[PDB]
Amino acid sequence: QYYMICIPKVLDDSSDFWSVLVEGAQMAAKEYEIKLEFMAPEKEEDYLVQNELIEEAIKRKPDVILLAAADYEKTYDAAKEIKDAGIKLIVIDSGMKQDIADITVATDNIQAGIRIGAVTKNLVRKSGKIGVISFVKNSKTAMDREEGLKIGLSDDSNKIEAIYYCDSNYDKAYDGTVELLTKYPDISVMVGLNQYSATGAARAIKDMSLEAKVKLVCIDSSMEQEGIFEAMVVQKPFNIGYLGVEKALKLLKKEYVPKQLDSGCALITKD
Repeated sequence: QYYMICIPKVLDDSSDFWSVLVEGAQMAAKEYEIKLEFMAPEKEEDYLVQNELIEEAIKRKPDVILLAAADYEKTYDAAKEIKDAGIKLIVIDSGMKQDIADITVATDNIQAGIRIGAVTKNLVRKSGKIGVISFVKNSKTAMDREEGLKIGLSDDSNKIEAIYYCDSNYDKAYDGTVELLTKYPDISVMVGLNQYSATGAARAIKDMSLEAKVKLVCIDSSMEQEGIFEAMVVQKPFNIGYLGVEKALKLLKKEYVPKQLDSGCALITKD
């Protein structure tokens, strides 16, 4: 039996992204008779702890490590040792700047923020400014989302008043939302770039009694996730996990696999 170790950014499971990704990879391991362990820090942003867990992963002598890189530049400090241990690397969800993945399975994050940027441009057509709640500034999925966002806003990208980084923590999302809507009464659209961010913004907007003054759009977990959002981009975490496993299989079989697979996402809109 093949031995694979999955290293998400967290195993939260109030998280509907991380929860379903795990289900998809455990369904693939089931379907293919794979031995699969999970190892993850307690927080998304704890790359130092994620690096320790990769080192630990490597000493377990798995055939494959699947890795959602906590940090676009610093994860490599530990993941650079994976190849040379004779282990296959699949990157799932969130890449590195360094080109070491054997395969990457992710959403197109740039196009996700672009489609939510374009919804937001239409909302502030006449007026309004924009507040953003991001998550972990240095993860590649945050970067691609915020870049996308600004691209889809075109000329209107100067309407972003501020960007707050909650580091994937629901109470920081809430606080930073309160701080922004206090400081910029001209914000008529809030953007949350992941579920933590969006959820904390929607509560804060609720507690502030702003729900018919400030609209909320987000990039979100999955087709599971709810209203007084008025648009959301939904990913396919089940497929990210499923495919990461399945196609790790091709590599070990010495068989052709693309170096990048696009997991796909959809925009839903309240009308």
